[PDB]
Formats: sequence, C-alpha cells, structure tokens
Amino acid sequence: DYNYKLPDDFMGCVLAWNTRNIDATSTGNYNYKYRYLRHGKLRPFERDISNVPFSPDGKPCTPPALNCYWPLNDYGFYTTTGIGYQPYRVVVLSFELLNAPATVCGPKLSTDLIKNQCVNFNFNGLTGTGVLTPSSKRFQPFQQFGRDVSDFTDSVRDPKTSEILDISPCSFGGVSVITPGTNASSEVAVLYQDVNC
Amino acid sequence: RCTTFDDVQAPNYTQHTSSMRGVYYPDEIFRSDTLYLTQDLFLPFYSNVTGFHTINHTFDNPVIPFKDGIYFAATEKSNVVRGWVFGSTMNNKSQSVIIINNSTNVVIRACNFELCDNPFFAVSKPMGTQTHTMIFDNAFNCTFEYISDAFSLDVSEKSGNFKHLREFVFKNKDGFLYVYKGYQPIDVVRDLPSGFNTLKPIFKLPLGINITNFRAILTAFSTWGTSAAAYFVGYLKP
Ligand SMILES: *[C@@H]1O[C@H](CO)[C@@H](O)[C@H](O)[C@H]1NC(C)=O
Ligand SMILES: *[C@@H]1O[C@H](CO)[C@@H](O)[C@H](O)[C@H]1NC(C)=O
Ligand SMILES: *[C@@H]1O[C@H](CO)[C@@H](O)[C@H](O)[C@H]1NC(C)=O
Ligand SMILES: *[C@@H]1O[C@H](CO)[C@@H](O)[C@H](O)[C@H]1NC(C)=O
Ligand SMILES: *[C@@H]1O[C@H](CO)[C@@H](O)[C@H](O)[C@H]1NC(C)=O
Repeated sequence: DYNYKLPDDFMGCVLAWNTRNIDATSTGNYNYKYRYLRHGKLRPFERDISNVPFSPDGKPCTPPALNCYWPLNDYGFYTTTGIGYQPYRVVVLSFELLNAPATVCGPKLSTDLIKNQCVNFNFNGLTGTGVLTPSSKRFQPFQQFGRDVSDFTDSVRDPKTSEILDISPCSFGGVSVITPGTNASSEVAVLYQDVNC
Repeated sequence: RCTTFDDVQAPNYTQHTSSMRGVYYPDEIFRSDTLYLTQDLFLPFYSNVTGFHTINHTFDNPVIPFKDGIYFAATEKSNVVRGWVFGSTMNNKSQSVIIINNSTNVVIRACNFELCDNPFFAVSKPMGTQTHTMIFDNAFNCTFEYISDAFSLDVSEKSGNFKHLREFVFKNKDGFLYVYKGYQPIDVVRDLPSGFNTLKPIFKLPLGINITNFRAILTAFSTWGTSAAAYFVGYLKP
C-alpha cells in the first residue's frame, strides 16, 4: 500500500486471483519488484517507477556505501511455497463517478423518451422517477446534469439526442377528505388532491 | 539537445494581484440563478501572482514549484507561451508529462524525459514559422500518450497591447491532472488585469505522476530575441 495507495474518498473494485501455475516458476521469478524505502509516502493513484538510489538522510549515493540501498526488492516466487507467498495478479477497477459523457453501459435496450408524466427514467446514472419535460436551460457542453437548490437533479441533457429537458417529480401531495356526520350521512367523502386537476 | 542560451537574465519577481481570477466551474453540474458554496482548490482573490516579463534580455522560465495546484495566465498577441512540463525533479529518471501545442494540435505525452535546461522553438522573428523543436530527445519508459483535436495557431510578431489571454488551472488530484480553460480580450502592457473570468474544464488526464515542479515552454523569435509577451503564475489553495 506504500507503493499503490487506494484512497478513502474515491473507490472502485479490487480483483485478485491466483497464479501459482504461470508466474510461480519452480526455479524462481525475479521479473517483479517493488519499492520498500522512499522519502515519505505516496499519494493515492500515484506511483514512482524511477529506480532512485535511496539514502535515509537525503544525500545522493553510489552503492555499496554506508546506508545507500536500492529501493527495489528481489521479489521472487516458487510454486513450492505456501498460499501466503503465491503471486496474485491484481486488477484495480477504478470508476468515474464524475459524470462526463459515459463509456460503460452494462447493456440495456434504450427506449424512446416521452413527455408523459410519471416515467421511471433511467439515464446514465439517474434511476429516478418523474415527468420528462423539455426546457429552456442553457447547458455549456461540459455539464449534463442540472440541479436547482439541493440534492435532487432538476434537469438532464439527453445522452442520445442532446435534448435539454427538466424533470418534475410524480405529482404528489396529500389527500384530504371532507366528511359531514357519519351518523348524519355515510354519503361520499369528497377528497383533496393538492395537485393540478 | 541541451542547448542553453548564454545571457539568461534572472526574473525580478514582480508580484501582481490575483484580482478576480482563478474561478472555474467546480463540477459538471448545471446550476441556474443560485448561490453555491464549494470546498475545492481555488485561486484566492488578491493573492501574489509572480509575473514573468519577456524582453530582449530577460528570458523567463524558471523551475517553479507546483505545490498542490497552480493558476496560469499568459498575456498574448503572438501566442508565445505554448507548452507545459510537469516533472518531479525535471531530469531523466523522474516522470514528466509534457503538454505542448505545436501550432496545429495539442499533444500530451508523459514519459521519463531527459529534460533540457532550455526548451525553445526555433522560430524566425520576421517570418514567424515553427521550424523545429528540441524539447525532448530521449523518451524511455513511457506511460501516457494523447493527441487532441486540431486547430490553427498564429505565431508571428505583433506590436502593442495584448489581444489574447489564455487562463489555465492545473490540479494534481488523485493522479488526475485537471486542466481548465478560459479567455477574454484585454488591453494592458504588463499588469495582470483586474476582472472576472470563468474557466471551463478540458482534460482529466489519468497520469498518476509525482508533480512537484513545472516549467512553461516559450516560443523564441530567432543570438536570440523575444517579443513582448508576459505570463503569470498563481497558486491554488484549499
Ligand atoms: C515527489 O518527488 C520529490 C523528489 O523527487 C519528493 O521530495 C516529493 O516528496 C515527492 N512527492 C510525492 C507526493 O511523493
Ligand atoms: C447518435 O447521435 C446523433 C447525434 O449526436 C443522433 O442524431 C443519432 O440518432 C444517434 N444514434 C442513434 C442510433 O440514435
Ligand atoms: C504577498 O501577499 C501577502 C498577503 O497575502 C502580502 O502581505 C505581501 O505583501 C505579499 N508580498 C509581496 C507583495 O511581495
Ligand atoms: C506536431 O505537429 C504534427 C503535425 O504538424 C502533429 O502530428 C502533432 O500536432 C505534433 N506531433 C507530435 C508532437 O508528434
Ligand atoms: C524502464 O523501467 C523498467 C522497470 O519499470 C526497467 O526494468 C528498465 O530497465 C527501464 N528502462 C531503462 C532504464 O532504460
């Protein structure tokens, strides 16, 4: 982790799998190395390929002088070793929550958009629901989600047709009910929808 | 080749005020008629911006520390300051991304470059044509490669006030070099002018390299000469 740092903030998927058969040669495998000494630490998603001759004080060196070590490790493998020393090919799948125009789909067939109220819209990363409605909002081309006052996405530019449309929610509200006396009459409780009629 | 000119005059470090500059769209989210707070690396209002004034004797491109993020401006009428290196030690072993425009297209290419102490473009002063480039010679253990979309550029000498002003912001953040861009016309000789201008993103470059130092790349007008074109460097703070 002192060589490859994954941050607390941004995160993806870490994928390791065993390679006793391929990499763990019976006589040795010294193609792979890693640094074990470095001035300070590494920032996340940031590395140092360079084979800088390390010194604990900071002076430049020429080995094998006093406290002039090579940073890389003679990091070999054997198939006769235990599972804790076997090599593991690790692929780290960092994603982008930074919603640019998208790359991965995980394919579903894309339907046609409708002005109809109450559509379960599933755009690129918006599994919301509401009323798709075209809007006059400007959208400089490096932004494609619109927000109004808070957390909720107000408007989206469509990913297929680049049409600018704002989202209204499914037209909720409270139902209130007028009754006269139930002893007077069980006749129909008339209602409220706090909504456009 | 590591060709350095003889008379290299040191910068006087004429400080200027980042009046109302260094403001960019912080994320890809449209917001309409609202007030919005943001915790991110910005250029503070009225900070010290180190000017770099190029004259016939003064040749300004020192190895400037990066330090968590920089603002960049360039008063241009000949489009001189085209080129950015972002290195660790600015030598052959360290990783250094090189963002350059060679007057037809912007080319970003990160490798372990043997950085010369004096990069320059051999451009004639009355003609104004790019003949060659001598920025890099050896490029071993190359990480990143990119070629952008093409656009034309004028190189030759003008005289007077500045017509162009390219305003750039570079943020090293989780190995992603965020690059921003804005533009407005000005009229000034040497001062970084007061005024508000908003910057827009272009590149989220997946580099992952240690950026601590940087150096701009100048367009020399060729025994050398430079036209009147200054650039400005600020620092971003959280
Ligand atoms: C980058 O390298 C320099 C020297 O090469 C070192 O002082 C600095 O700590 C490094 N930065 C990071 C973030 O590792
Ligand atoms: C691809 O995008 C264009 C506009 O960018 C659009 O007109 C076209 O319909 C899209 N293709 C499909 C199959 O929808
Ligand atoms: C740098 O800025 C500080 C305030 O941020 C100011 O006090 C100082 O005088 C400035 N340095 C100059 C102008 O050289
Ligand atoms: C330099 O210009 C050429 C065409 O003039 C183009 O391929 C690109 O912009 C640059 N090529 C590089 C840097 O290899
Ligand atoms: C490039 O780096 C690799 C390890 O990343 C190293 O084995 C190789 O010798 C380097 N190339 C040089 C020094 O020319």
